[PDB]
Amino acid sequence: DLVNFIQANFKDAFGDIQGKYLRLSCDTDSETLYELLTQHWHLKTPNLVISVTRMRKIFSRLIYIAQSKGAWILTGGTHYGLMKYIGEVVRDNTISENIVAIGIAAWGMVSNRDTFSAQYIMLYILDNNHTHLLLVDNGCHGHPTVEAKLRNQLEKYISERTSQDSNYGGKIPIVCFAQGGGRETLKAINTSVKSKIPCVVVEGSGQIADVIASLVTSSMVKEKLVRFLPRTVSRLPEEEIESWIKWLKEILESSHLLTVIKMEEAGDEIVSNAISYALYKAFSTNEQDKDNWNGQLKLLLEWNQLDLASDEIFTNDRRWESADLQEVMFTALIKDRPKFVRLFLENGLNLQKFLTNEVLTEL
Amino acid sequence: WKFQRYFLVQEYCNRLNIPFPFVVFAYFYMVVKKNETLAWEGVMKENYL
Repeated sequence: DLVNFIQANFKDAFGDIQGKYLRLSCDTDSETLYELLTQHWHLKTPNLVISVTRMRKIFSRLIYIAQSKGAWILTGGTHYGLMKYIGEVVRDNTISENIVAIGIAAWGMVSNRDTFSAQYIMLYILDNNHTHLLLVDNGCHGHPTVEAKLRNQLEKYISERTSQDSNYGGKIPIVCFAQGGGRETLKAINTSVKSKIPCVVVEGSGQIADVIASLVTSSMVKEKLVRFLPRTVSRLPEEEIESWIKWLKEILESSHLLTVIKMEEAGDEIVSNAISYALYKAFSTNEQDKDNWNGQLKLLLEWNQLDLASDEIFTNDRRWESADLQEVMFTALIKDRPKFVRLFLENGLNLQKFLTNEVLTEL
Repeated sequence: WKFQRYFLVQEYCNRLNIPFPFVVFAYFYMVVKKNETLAWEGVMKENYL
């Protein structure tokens, strides 16, 4: 059944480890694979978290936010690094509605590959926590980091794929977060910022994340990362240094798609607040649904942030409609947003008129 | 008092349930014959910390 479809898609070397491990062809349509997976592999999501690889606290808060929203969490899945910690945290949370983890790890890296349900116990090995594991190989054991191209193509298609739920102009957020100072991560960041994908990075402790956070010409880049990445600078040849300068210049070109979170702030729930602010900035940059105040209000309200939301739209003062949030306030009551309907009342609406007999009966 | 309460429970948990006259017969017959929770606890401990 599914095995035949998987074999035909490549046009095998595929097996289920037990969540689902699949080998994909580089010259394949990411759209078709995503559609097939959504139809059969798993359900649909409104939000998809993109991972590009005190800090543990921030990652745990992000994991909790993703679980509450039900968003997909894309990650490399490498055993060595924060991927193992994220997998352990996801397993612990699932032990206690459903969290799904996706690993993008090319088959070439794995040193123990076998062709029903093959069992592996334990180079470049990976964590088994992730439910779905997609491995993109070029056809040889050359250890190339080519899966990033397929990852970016899939992310771009998913962003293109409109989603009715969660508003955001019928689109998906594709939040991007990186904390590791890798050249491949920098290339992925450049490609993403080239697109509409928004990336948010916390100062934390990163080889390049700290440099970019402090940043927010050749001489300026030379001064930057001088102490942050001494080993990287020493190892990188002149061509590599010029490539670094070019990539960082391209990345810094766009500030709307770049979000910086300071590690000094001790505020609670800042992990979600920063993401909300970045998503709002991207939505404002979109300018398509920005004309409709209600549309941006829906996306703003669905998230925790309310303080900046009040200034953004609730401040208004240009011309507030008498009906105002005819349905937005109704959704807020249904959504049960605390300390937010208070602003609707402060601006004010006819409580008797707002609560129509049909609306009251429906509630 | 609460502490003392436990004891009686334990005692009546050791003997289970048996009427006294059938209790004697049951005693004679007996003489003749004679993981995930830990993970949840760890998560709760992390929350407590």
